[PDB]
Amino acid sequence: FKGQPTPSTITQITRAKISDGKSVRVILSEGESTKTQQFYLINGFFGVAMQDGEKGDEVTLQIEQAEYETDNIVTSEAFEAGKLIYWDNTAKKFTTTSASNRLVGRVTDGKDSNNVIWFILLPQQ
Amino acid sequence: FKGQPTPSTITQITRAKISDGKSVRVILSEGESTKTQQFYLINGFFGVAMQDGEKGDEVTLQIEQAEYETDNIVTSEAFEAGKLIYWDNTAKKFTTTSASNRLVGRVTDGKDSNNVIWFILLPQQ
Amino acid sequence: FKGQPTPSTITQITRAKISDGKSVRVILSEGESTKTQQFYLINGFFGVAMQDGEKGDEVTLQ
Amino acid sequence: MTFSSTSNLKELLRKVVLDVELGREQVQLLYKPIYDSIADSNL
Amino acid sequence: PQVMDAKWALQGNCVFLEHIEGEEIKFGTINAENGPVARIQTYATGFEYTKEMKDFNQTFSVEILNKSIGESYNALLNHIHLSPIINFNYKASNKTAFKGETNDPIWLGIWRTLTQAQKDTVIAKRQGNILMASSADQIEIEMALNGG
Amino acid sequence: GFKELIKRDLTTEVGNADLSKLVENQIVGHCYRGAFAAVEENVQEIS
Amino acid sequence: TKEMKDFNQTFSVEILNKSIGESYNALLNHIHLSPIINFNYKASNKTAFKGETNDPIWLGIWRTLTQAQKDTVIAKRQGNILMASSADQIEIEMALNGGHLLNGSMYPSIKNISTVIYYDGWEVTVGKKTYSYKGVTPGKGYLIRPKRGFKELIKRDLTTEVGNADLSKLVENQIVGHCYRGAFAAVEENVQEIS
Repeated sequence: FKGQPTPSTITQITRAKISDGKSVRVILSEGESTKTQQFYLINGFFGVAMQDGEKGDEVTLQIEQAEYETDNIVTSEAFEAGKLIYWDNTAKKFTTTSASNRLVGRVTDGKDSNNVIWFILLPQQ
Repeated sequence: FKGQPTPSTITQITRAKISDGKSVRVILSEGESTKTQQFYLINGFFGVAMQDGEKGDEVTLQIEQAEYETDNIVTSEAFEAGKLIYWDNTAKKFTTTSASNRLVGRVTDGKDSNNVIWFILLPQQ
Repeated sequence: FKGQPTPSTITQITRAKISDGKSVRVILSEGESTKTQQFYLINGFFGVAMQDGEKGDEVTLQ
Repeated sequence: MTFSSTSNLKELLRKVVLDVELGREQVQLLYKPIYDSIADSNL
Repeated sequence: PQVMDAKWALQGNCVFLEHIEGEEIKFGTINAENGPVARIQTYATGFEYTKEMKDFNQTFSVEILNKSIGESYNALLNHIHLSPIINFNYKASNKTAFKGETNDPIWLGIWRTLTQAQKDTVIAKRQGNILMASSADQIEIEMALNGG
Repeated sequence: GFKELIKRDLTTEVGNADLSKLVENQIVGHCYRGAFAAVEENVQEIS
Repeated sequence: TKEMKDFNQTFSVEILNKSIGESYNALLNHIHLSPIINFNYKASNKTAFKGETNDPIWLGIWRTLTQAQKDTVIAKRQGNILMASSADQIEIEMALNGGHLLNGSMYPSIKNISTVIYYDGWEVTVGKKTYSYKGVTPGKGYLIRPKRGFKELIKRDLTTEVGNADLSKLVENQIVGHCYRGAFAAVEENVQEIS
């Protein structure tokens, strides 16, 4: 209370873990927009955006490290099984070129006829 | 639907997550064989082979990032708790010496009398 | 209305034509005056003035 | 005041759905006349 | 309304792939199927005749115009409803060839052609219960539809 | 897959007439109709 | 996701269960019929297009299907069930019926064919990938002796079980269906046909 009838002492008990951390809330900047169930790199977090968004909006990126299906790849490169894939934020596409690109996963199922690949999202080192 | 009266458009509701990503399916090449519950590096994925698989077979690797028990260390080196543990694919044995070896885990229990160690499998970097 | 409980967005649907346009209202200047059923060039419009317009008055040109 | 001015404001206009056959064909089991079925949970 | 909205429906997808021992299961997917869209149109016409034509022309009268409205109206109807069928750019799937040329047949050998068409409309499930043709082929079609 | 849309079948209405010219009433017929057709229903036979 | 079950009114688990049954039923046809289609038949089990002739009606499959019946009675297979594609339904149904007079020759209806089944393939587009089971190739058929060399091994029919949710994310239970099933086939039961 505030109008407490008798003085008392509060003893806080500490705990560190607050949530399982499978997904992260992020705020979209001016140059950013999101479509549902598509990969994005927003504020250092790479994952599947679960909500549509616009400038200044707030969305949730799924970072479960699950196996993910996507064809948003540079079609020129061959995405064979086991090859690391990196996120080209300039092109907004997965590439095996590395260079300055962020490392985001490794291919589990190679490139099929329709440029589809299955990869395992890496844990955002 | 074949022979329907009228044309109909199929809107695919996109989703990204295909599987939980705890294990990966790989196909063995012409110089690869696997024994059940043993560590192998096949097609860029390092994990526990869940199947006895000869060349050309279909084998599953567990990549759960859980704790694992292995006797496949190089016995000359000293494995201590916390030391990063790497995989020498030429010798097919774990090793603390980084060199150009893949990083596969971190040791939780040091090298005991029988050269058995416990480690936590690191992600597929 | 003024006592509206909730905000409301007005959506004005446009229409271009306002009147049949057979006659145009005009204003008489100081140096102009009109007699009924006669021809005048008032404010760039030429037509039959259907009202006895004094200066500053209101008339209709057919 | 043409109708085309109010054509965009679909909320005002009556909505009637073009009823049509939609769905997917049922999948029948064809193999059974060819196959002798033996069922045992402990196989 | 001027335009009719499309029907909608949802369906699921799954495949039952093989499971080895770990083989992390591949989840399914849904999709939304939407029907077609149809709109109605306005067709109109008319006449404009001076009062002199009505009064001095004995033969002229409004019934001749009303009769012509009916003829041009019914003529529109079967055109509006059938001209999509005639004017469509048929693909190879929908085109069945003569299939019945053979050699030295009676021209009730269109029977071979109609038989092929019934076969093609049954291979694909669009079984056609009604035929449409020009009147020039009435005799051959009538022979085919009876005991040749 | 063949559906006929009928709102107003036909309506003939007589209208404007220039009395200044002694012109009789304009007569105009109009109708509101629609039709839906598809390729899923048809096979083109030749001869 | 839990939001999807609640807010999306059209969505319900019944659609997911319906697709499980459709995929399940379609795959049962695959296990039990694909051995017949996929098996590498030898010359003893293959009967060529014996009809051929020159200018026969397409019910000259009657000649080919007749020899296939003969080629099964020889070697004592005695095929009873015919499996073909749905494309050949019209021609096969003609031959199995009382085919009309042709050049003065009255061809009797084929008998001792208890059942004819037209196994077309099956296909579904799940995610960004298409999965399909091949049907009988058009222009082919298989006389089958049933239930003797063909045995269906059923350990578990089907078990859909709702599993690992995530309370922290409000995602509903993962629903997983699985089977323990197999098939046994043979070459001693089948004779392939062409057209």
